[PDB]
Amino acid sequence: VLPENMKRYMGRDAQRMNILAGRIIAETVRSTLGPKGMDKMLVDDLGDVVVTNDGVTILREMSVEHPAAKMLIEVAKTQEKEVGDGTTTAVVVAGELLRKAEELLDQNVHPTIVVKGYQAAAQKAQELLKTIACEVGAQDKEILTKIAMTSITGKGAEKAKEKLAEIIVEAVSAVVDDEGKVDKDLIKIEKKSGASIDDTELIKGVLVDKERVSAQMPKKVTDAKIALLNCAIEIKETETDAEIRITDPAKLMEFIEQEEKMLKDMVAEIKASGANVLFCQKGIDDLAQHYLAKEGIVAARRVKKSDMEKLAKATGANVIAAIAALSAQDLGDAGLVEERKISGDSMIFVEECKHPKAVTMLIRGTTEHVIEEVARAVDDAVGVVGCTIEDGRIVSGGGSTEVELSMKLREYAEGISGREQLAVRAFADALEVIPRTLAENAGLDAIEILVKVRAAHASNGNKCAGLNVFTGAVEDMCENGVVEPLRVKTQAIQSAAESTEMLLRIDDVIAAE
Amino acid sequence: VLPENMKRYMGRDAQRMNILAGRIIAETVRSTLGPKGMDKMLVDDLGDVVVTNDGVTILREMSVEHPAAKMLIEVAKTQEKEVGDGTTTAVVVAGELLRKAEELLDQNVHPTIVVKGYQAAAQKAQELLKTIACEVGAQDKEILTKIAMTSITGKGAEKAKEKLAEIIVEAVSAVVDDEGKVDKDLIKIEKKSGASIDDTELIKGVLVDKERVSAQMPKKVTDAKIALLNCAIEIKETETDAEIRITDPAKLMEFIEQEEKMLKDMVAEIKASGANVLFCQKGIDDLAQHYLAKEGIVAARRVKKSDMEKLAKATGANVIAAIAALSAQDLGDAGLVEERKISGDSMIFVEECKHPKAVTMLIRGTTEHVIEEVARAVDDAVGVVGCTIEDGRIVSGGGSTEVELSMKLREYAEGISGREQLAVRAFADALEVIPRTLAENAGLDAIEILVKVRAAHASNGNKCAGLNVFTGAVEDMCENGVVEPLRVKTQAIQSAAESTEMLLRIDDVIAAE
Amino acid sequence: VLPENMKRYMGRDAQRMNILAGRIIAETVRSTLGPKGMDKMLVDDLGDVVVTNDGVTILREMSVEHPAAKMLIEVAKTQEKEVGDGTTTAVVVAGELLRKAEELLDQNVHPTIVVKGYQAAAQKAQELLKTIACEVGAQDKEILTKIAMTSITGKGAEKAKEKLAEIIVEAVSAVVDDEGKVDKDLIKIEKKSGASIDDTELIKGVLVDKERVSAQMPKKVTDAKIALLNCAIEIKETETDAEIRITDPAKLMEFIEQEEKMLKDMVAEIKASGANVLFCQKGIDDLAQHYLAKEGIVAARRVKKSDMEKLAKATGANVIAAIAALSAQDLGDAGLVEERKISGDSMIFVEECKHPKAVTMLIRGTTEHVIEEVARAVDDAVGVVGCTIEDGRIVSGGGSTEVELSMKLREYAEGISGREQLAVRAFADALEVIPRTLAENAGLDAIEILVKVRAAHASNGNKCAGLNVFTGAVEDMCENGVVEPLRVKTQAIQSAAESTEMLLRIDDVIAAE
Repeated sequence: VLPENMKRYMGRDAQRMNILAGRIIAETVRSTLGPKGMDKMLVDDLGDVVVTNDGVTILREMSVEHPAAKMLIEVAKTQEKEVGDGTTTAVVVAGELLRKAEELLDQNVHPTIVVKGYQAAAQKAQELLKTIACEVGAQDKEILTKIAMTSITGKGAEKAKEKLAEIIVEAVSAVVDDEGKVDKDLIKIEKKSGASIDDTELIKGVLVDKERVSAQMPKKVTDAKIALLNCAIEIKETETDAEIRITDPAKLMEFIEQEEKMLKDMVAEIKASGANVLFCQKGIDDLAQHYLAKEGIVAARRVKKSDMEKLAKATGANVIAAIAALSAQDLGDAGLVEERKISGDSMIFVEECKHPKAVTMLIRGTTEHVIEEVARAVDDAVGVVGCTIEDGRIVSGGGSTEVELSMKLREYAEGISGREQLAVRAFADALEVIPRTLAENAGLDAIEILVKVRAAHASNGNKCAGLNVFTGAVEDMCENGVVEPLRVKTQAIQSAAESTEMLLRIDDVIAAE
Repeated sequence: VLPENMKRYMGRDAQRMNILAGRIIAETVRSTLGPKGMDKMLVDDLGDVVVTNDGVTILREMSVEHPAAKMLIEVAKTQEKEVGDGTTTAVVVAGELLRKAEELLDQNVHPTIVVKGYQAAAQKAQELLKTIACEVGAQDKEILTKIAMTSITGKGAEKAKEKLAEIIVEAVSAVVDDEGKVDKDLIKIEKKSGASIDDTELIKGVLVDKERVSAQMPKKVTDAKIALLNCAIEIKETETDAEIRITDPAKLMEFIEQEEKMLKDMVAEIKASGANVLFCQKGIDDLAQHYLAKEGIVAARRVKKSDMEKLAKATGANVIAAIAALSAQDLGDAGLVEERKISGDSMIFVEECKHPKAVTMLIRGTTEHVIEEVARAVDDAVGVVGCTIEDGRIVSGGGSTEVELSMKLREYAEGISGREQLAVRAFADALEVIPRTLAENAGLDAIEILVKVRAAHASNGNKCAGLNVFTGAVEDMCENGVVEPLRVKTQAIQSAAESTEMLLRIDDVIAAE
Repeated sequence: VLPENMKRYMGRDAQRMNILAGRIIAETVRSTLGPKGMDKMLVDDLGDVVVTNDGVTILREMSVEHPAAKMLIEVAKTQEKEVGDGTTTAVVVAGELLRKAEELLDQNVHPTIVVKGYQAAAQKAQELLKTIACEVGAQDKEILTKIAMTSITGKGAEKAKEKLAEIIVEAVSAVVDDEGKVDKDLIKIEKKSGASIDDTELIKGVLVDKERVSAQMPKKVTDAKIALLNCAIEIKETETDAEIRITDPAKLMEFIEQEEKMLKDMVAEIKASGANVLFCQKGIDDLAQHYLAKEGIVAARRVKKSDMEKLAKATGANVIAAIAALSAQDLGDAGLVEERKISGDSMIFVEECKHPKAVTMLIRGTTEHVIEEVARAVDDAVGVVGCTIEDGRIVSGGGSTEVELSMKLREYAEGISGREQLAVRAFADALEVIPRTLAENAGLDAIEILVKVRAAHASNGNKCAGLNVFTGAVEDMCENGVVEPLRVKTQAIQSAAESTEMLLRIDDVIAAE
């Protein structure tokens, strides 16, 4: 039926390839997992080299061939959107679930039983998460600083995790306003080499990598009245086709000066609005740039649409199409707009906004690749710090959660019985990959910690356990401020369990040669 | 250092290939395991087609590439020599041990710990076997018939397992003499199509697929005096170079008649010995064949050296080089030597030997391939029936043994502790492959029987358990006569554990392209 | 000057390739080093698979391309002859010396200084060995059992190291006679599957894998008179060209019977000597085999020349060319010669020799590959047990020696000074590879043991230190019976230092494409 040459996997072969696909992805990505995790080095078809530890970046950029591997990628993507961090974690636990699932298929457990047990065990795991979830203050400084901190760790950015935690919890607190909803779009992540990581700083307004179009323009404007134009500041040309037909030597002069007169009048209208700081999405003619400078109006052209929107939200400026439409009521306010050299590069700092709904975080560091990792790192910090405000539940790290779920899911399996219990038993045992892989990357004895952590967890609790990879022994994660948003763990279990079970539900793969 | 093109495996890759090699062999051969096991169909490079269920035959004949797969073959070979049957069983348990071992390597269990745990667990398994070994009569009719029977089952020969069991225990009892030592060389396995399997029968003497060299020779000789010659019955030619030089017309006639006279005298000497049944390893000249017939001496030429030896042991005939050396004291005795047509083919039945140390079992059946399987089947029956006389311990089948060993080795693991315990735990769990694979080939629910058999075994015992694949439920193997020689199980554990551990001790494979 | 296509290395490139050659050999072989060392799996061009841990076997069999790698092989070969064991050790320490030497070349240490420092440091290392050498009884039961034991360990044979140690020290004690000189040729290493390793046993005489040429021959002969013939027992043919020319019908009969008469007379002469056990290097005619059997003479033909020599030394039999030359004074004595089935195979046990100068050790085990490793293992045990009798100095294991030499060679370097000191410093540090690689294969913390062992060694001494890989901690090697012959260590340092320095003295390699 299929074209000669087309390749197909079926039954245990479809499952063999599918398990290997997700298992290989997890096998390669799991080496990034944890504070002591390492980095991957991806080289594009053009030669572009990227160094990262983020599971999503790794999966998005790398060249994947296996269809099942392409499905797991979506799990990491939903993690990126919902929480930001834990992207690797979601893949790893999914891969181990698939590792155990293949054994169950080899154990002659009917495909419908495996997916039944996993659906059941994941439904209980969801309840268990909601049962161990620890209520914290949605905007509590302290717990926010701990959430922010734990995300930062295991990255090059952890060198200043104290400063960076403070920066992020302040940014997300500013832009969220009420309690609440957090939108990552409200916090811009800008990076410019120079200084160190500790010098990274939040600007309560908008920082753009633009410059003032004329050397004559003031270098600093206080009590700034920001205007947002989308049209280009040039001699507007009619929509309907039109041409001028000059037939008098006097008119040759009139029209050339009339062009200059229009553009001058356009500038006069910009000034008439009360605007003195101007961001144009499109270009600005050199003639207009001069007259703008002489009216004491500072301006920047070719402004990114994304920047135009961040300016609107921060300053309260209204995005205006036509210059004629400008008015004082459409202008936004900023305390100070100043052009500064950052690593030599000219950038505009629009700061001290009255009530900014959008803020900009400027990342500093010794090298492009340092600020590159940090810019990625804090994106995730914003994610998880946003999670805690919307969903005021957090849970302890160090693999203590999955240990709680392992114990209760083993008890759950006993209640289930039949052949279905084996699927639940394997699901429970699979959750142990977390403390096990953390230890492998940490260089700790997996067997020792698994005995000591499991026993110590079960007796002492969840708010008094977990593995500390930093000292290489069971400790108190909660006391040590090692906590992550509930969303991280529940979204990991959610996306992983459904996509993992989906892969296990696939019995037939039809792919081109 | 190595020639460009030569392939090498190292570390976990050497282990990956080695595990896959033994695992694939076991994965393909395990479908033969048990009474409900199937057959493989091996086609040689010349086109020769062989159908078998014997692990050894399968491994010897098939074209193996992996070095590790070539090592496991030796395990099956030592099983063939020592017990005959259980050849598949030895491979299967080894493959599962390797399956578990790879997981332990993936579990970051140091290669020296895995091989330590297996060496330890196998040492305990040996003690446990010696502890569950059931003392039976070395020559007890009943237990011998049960040993013989259980070996026969799962083969095409099981159709007459009652007749065949009786045949083998009688053959091995005859040739063993005292208590005792059994040598498979004493029981010839002859096969000739025709009749059915129930018609298979033991001849207390030697049956050879030979005929009387002359039509004039008696077709039956009673109170037979058997002579065994190795030299050819022709005009003996001197060792030193010699030629006759005839120079008289009288001498031309003298020498031609002198050749006939010598050969006639040679026959006269054969007769002089008192011999009347003659087996010559080499050829017999047509002239001698006639004079032999006229002296009432029956004879067969070109007799296989192996047949010449079986004749010596059975009849008590002495193997004589030269005809001149023949005497009455060198002759053996047989009650009757008769030439019979078996499936039309002329065969010689040398039967009713006084005290035969060698007997011949003639296998009957509807087709060449039927008697082919039966001839293989009873070879194994001789093996295991010989085991019970030398080593008067037997054990129950149905996987009950390995269940006993699994439980006690799990308890053993607890005493061991550390990381070494995991290796012992995996070794114990690996022993469960037996009842699990028996069930797969039987089409039984693996999960159900594993719960019911393990619990029922632990409570009721070993002489009151095991799985009966014939009704598809836990039963009493011992009461049902489902027992095998201790040697089967201990030799399986012995060769498998050492070769399995040896494979696990290999960290580096260097193979040509 | 050289043919276009021929490849050449020169200067630091000749050194680069040479270091890599020896370094790669050492890098691959070092994983065999120590009690917890692993095995390599070598596959020949024909498919022949060999599994071994012996450095010599590995190097001899594998396909080496690098000329420098071919030189190191000789180091392992001289170790095999002189001591037997420590073959890997000699290569490993040489590779590390080359590893350090390359750094010194990179450190701009003139090639003549590197080889000067190594020659100097090795000369001191030789003195240091002679200074720590511990005087023991050349034939002391106890220390011999410890030498024998330590060689056995780290191999599959260690399972019965107690029995095997006793066997070897008894064999070498028997054949050595006076004090003394040991020749490995006096101890035959025979192997036959069946039983276990503990069942391995020494026969004070000669065990050959031969059988009695006639079934009529006695199966056991007491107070045996052994004859050793090299000529074949057939109708001797003259050296000068000769042929018989028969021209009478009476002569046709005379010569044929004269051939039988000669061969009969030949046998009569064998009997006349008083011989009743006969080993013929060449063949025996069937006619002679019979007459031998009737004279009560047991015989075996086609006897290996090597066996003929071991028989001469054991029984005191004199190797005789011609049968006519046999006499009572040329016969050897054995208490009993008996034909036994070992794993079914017919073998002849010539035992209870009066004063045997040659003995045979029969190795037992569960499989061919088990007795294969054991046969290799005990060859080395004979080597090292022979070393202790000739050279009555031994030294403690666990890397304690090289630790003593490291400390004193560092002090030596300080006295040397200049740039030459760096070569001596690197030589001293290179000797640390031993405890370091032992630990890697044992899975021990290299850094921890190196601090604790070095300090504990320096304070407590050499007869109270070393690393015990079996408990994974510094212990007392000497008290624990972990000692090896001085020869092992001094021959390792000798061959390694000279061949290592030789490689470092080579600056130019000219090899075919």
